[PDB]
Amino acid sequence: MSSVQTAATSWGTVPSIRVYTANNGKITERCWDGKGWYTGAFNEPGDNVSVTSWLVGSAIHIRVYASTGTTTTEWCWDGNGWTKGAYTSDQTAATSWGTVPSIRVYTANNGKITERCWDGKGWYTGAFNEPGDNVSVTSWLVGSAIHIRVYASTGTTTEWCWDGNGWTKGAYTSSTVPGDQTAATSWGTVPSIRVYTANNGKITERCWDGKGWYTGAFNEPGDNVSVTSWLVGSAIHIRVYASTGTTTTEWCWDGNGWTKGAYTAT
Ligand SMILES: CO[C@@H]1O[C@@H](C)[C@@H](O)[C@@H](O)[C@@H]1O
Ligand SMILES: CO[C@@H]1O[C@@H](C)[C@@H](O)[C@@H](O)[C@@H]1O
Ligand SMILES: CO[C@@H]1O[C@@H](C)[C@@H](O)[C@@H](O)[C@@H]1O
Ligand SMILES: CO[C@@H]1O[C@@H](C)[C@@H](O)[C@@H](O)[C@@H]1O
Ligand SMILES: CO[C@@H]1O[C@@H](C)[C@@H](O)[C@@H](O)[C@@H]1O
Ligand SMILES: CO[C@@H]1O[C@@H](C)[C@@H](O)[C@@H](O)[C@@H]1O
Repeated sequence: MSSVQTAATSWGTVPSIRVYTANNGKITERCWDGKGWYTGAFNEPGDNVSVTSWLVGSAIHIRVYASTGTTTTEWCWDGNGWTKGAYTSDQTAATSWGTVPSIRVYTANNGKITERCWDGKGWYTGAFNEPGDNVSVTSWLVGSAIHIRVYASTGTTTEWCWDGNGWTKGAYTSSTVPGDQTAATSWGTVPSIRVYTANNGKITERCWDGKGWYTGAFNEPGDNVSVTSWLVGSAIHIRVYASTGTTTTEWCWDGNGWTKGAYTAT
């Protein structure tokens, strides 16, 4: 493959970060807990990976969706070892909210994106069905109400929007190429959204802050992209993991331009 494929999540304000990399059929994990990157416990087969996580109090819960073929296995971290989850259904994208939690997993397969849903009481097939060869997702809560944005790429990236009772076509536009791969993050209540697109070896960034999409400052090489972000008070921090070949570079936004991070594969 022209590059490894990554997925990233983060929690708290330290923060802790976990980056999962699929390389030649194996997924491994690099970890940050404030004091240097290190190799994590996670090791499972897969050509494709997505991740979501949530806190209950101080306890992290992580779900990693590892795909080989149309067989996607969910791996669970709930404080004591990676365990096999109940998910059944590929390129995937995952999001979660609340503390139950609710999870949504989107799978692009043979040009179609479909959705699997967990609301505490088993997996079911969701209402979402849209064309796409590649999918990314982000979501946010506004009080009790969930908002989901799915970025479906075919031939053009279309944004699909859930805001309480149905999927609607969003205002997102970009300049894309066939085969493009995206990653998305969001923060606050407006919200702000950032969508990163890898198009023929270049990653660019489209931005929403409440009143239209604009082209962001991020511009770095890569065939594959993942992203995570966290707030410290009102200040956003973003980490973008850009891969070309087996080289993954972390790019950092901490309020004052994009800078190179300490991330290594080691
Ligand atoms: C303490 O263990 C580390 O952190 C956990 C939350 C997991 O990411 C695990 O794979 C890693 O080795
Ligand atoms: C309690 O069940 C476990 O956690 C849920 C949040 C889901 O990830 C499910 O597939 C997994 O088996
Ligand atoms: C209530 O409907 C379910 O949850 C929503 C948040 C969406 O994920 C929808 O596609 C799904 O069927
Ligand atoms: C209000 O506008 C809708 O929600 C925003 C958060 C964006 O996702 C935008 O593209 C979409 O049309
Ligand atoms: C104000 O600048 C915009 O927002 C920042 C949080 C970054 O996403 C940057 O690339 C973008 O152009
Ligand atoms: C302070 O260190 C910077 O931020 C951390 C949260 C990590 O993303 C690290 O790789 C980066 O160099």
